[PDB]
Amino acid sequence: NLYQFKNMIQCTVPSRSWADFADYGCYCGKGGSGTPVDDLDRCCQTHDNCYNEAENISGCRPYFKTYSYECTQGTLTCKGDNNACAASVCDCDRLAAICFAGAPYNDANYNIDLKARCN
Amino acid sequence: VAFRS
Ligand SMILES: [Ca+2]
Repeated sequence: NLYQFKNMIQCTVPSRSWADFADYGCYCGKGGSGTPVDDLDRCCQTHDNCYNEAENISGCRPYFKTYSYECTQGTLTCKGDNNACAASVCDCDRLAAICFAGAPYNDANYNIDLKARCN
Repeated sequence: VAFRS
């Protein structure tokens, strides 16, 4: 769920607030359209697409499904007791959190005008 | 459309 995804980010990017990723580029946060503006935005596009796929699973709601995972000693893991929906969503989140950690953050791309620039 | 990070 979104609370858990926030914690994943806090565990892989303890250097910045999670809010920095909540409204960035064309894909991070609300936006789900147009040309990804940079590497970090591409991380979010993959994540958005990954949720759309998970939603194909009967009764699977990515924002709300509680999965089982661990974040310790520099390692993020989705545990074995996840059902198909939990496992998929956990993986989407995990991969995005790792992606965020290796992507440059451009303050210029925070809070951009979605209507004008993400067409 | 809700959030991230
Ligand atoms: Ca989005």
